Amino acid sequence: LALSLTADQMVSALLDAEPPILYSEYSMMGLLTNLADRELVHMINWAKRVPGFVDLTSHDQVHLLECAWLEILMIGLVWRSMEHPGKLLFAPNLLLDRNQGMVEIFDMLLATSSRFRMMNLQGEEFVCLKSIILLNSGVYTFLEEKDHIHRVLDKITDTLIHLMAKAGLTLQQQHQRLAQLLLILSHIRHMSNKGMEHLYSMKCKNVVPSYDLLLEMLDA
Amino acid sequence: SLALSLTADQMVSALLDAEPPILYSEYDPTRPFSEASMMGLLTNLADRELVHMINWAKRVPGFVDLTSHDQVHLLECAWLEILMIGLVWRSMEHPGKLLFAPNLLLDRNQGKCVEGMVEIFDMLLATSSRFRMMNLQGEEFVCLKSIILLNSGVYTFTLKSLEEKDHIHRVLDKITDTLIHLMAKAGLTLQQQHQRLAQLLLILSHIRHMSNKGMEHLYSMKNVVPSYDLLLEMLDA
Ligand SMILES: O=S(=O)([C@H]1C[C@H]2O[C@@H]1C(c1ccc(O)cc1)=C2c1ccc(O)cc1)N1CCc2ccccc21
Ligand SMILES: O=S(=O)([C@H]1C[C@H]2O[C@@H]1C(c1ccc(O)cc1)=C2c1ccc(O)cc1)N1CCc2ccccc21
Repeated sequence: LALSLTADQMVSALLDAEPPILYSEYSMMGLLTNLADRELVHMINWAKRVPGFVDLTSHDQVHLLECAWLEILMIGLVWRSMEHPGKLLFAPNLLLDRNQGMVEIFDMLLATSSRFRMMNLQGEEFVCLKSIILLNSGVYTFLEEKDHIHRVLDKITDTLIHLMAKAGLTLQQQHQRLAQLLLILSHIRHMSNKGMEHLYSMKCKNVVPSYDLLLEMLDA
Repeated sequence: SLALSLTADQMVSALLDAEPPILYSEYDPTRPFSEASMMGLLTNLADRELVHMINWAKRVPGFVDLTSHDQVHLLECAWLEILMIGLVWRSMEHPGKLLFAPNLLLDRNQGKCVEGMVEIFDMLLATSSRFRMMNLQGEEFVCLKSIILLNSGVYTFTLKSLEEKDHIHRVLDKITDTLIHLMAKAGLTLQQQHQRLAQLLLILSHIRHMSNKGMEHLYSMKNVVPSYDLLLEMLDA
């Protein structure tokens, strides 16, 4: 079914699954932990709505989510901050600037947002990229399951190209922009690693959702 | 300043010509290895490979148009990724094993000598199996290795700085064009071309992950990771 979707249907589905922008409830790290915790609940419901994801075993769904959760949070943050040069819009009521920064990661996030601004990243491209993160980040650490995932990934590639072609990009511009978008994903992975190790360095091991947590949330 | 003037065929030929040598490990290490002695062998191999990687980097079209400082920053961010993709390429035809050198072919169970390493060995072996599944070609590999050099550090760099970064993104576009040209000449449909381009670039996120995990281990242990000063000196020599 996922493999029968057109580009317009794929975009429509991902746009409908988009979580809302949440507000901070009001310690910088208290606030961010509580925000992420609330974001995670919406992320599970979002992931179930990504075409092809629920065709996977529950075990494989958890492994993909376990590997991608912080990259997904970060790319959302970068998207929200895109119109606020030099600032990070964690929430509409939590909009931070460097001197409030951790500052090495804070600067990497700002560089990503500047890059999205520079490329005029569009909302329909953003949701395709967040779905690529979900399906790609853990596929190389798991046979028919991994084949299905690559076929779904191929569909999201097709969707990205169709979006660009209808926006009037030439064939050359289409492939160049596809590569530019996917190459930023390597920087998002790097930032998630940096974030993970800093969650560790802070005495915050415990805040990372476990395999069993994600499994139970998926079951719920 | 004519790197952006190369055709696709001239880009591939430059990259193939730039390829570094295959090096050997120690001829007769005591085996079985200990944790300390295996790490010693791997570090010694990586230290010798680094010199040849700087020579290769200097021949990647566009790399020397950058300031020395920006050259080193790219090498600092990419060196382990570059060694790793070379390892995975070497190992493609050896399922279940990692061909560190012609005289150092390690299966999986040997990565267990080192705490934390079998995990990364399993990721490396998965990448080699993915390259095999995709029938990765040598012309594609050298394009990918060059993308890693230019892309991994670009997002962490005045008007000069924006022009350096713009230059990188233009060279990266040229290598994209080259990858597509290779695929179209091979006879792939346009749809297949875009799908394969994506598939190759998505593996680069996995290589970044593996390098991140390995760098963490490196920083945790001597000062094994090459310093800025060392990279600069190798570039100036
Ligand atoms: O540790 S950071 O990397 C933090 C940023 C980011 O990764 C971390 C984190 C997080 C995840 C789960 C938690 O339970 C708590 C925090 C991310 C996030 C991204 C998007 C969101 O929508 C929510 C969260 N870092 C870098 C800059 C910075 C400034 C202040 C404090 C920490 C910090
Ligand atoms: O990433 S590792 O798995 C290991 C394997 C492989 O990457 C590392 C290593 C290496 C590189 C430089 C060194 O100075 C020393 C070792 C490799 C290599 C790859 C390609 C080459 O052409 C040459 C070498 N790693 C890092 C340290 C560590 C501690 C505990 C667990 C795992 C781990």
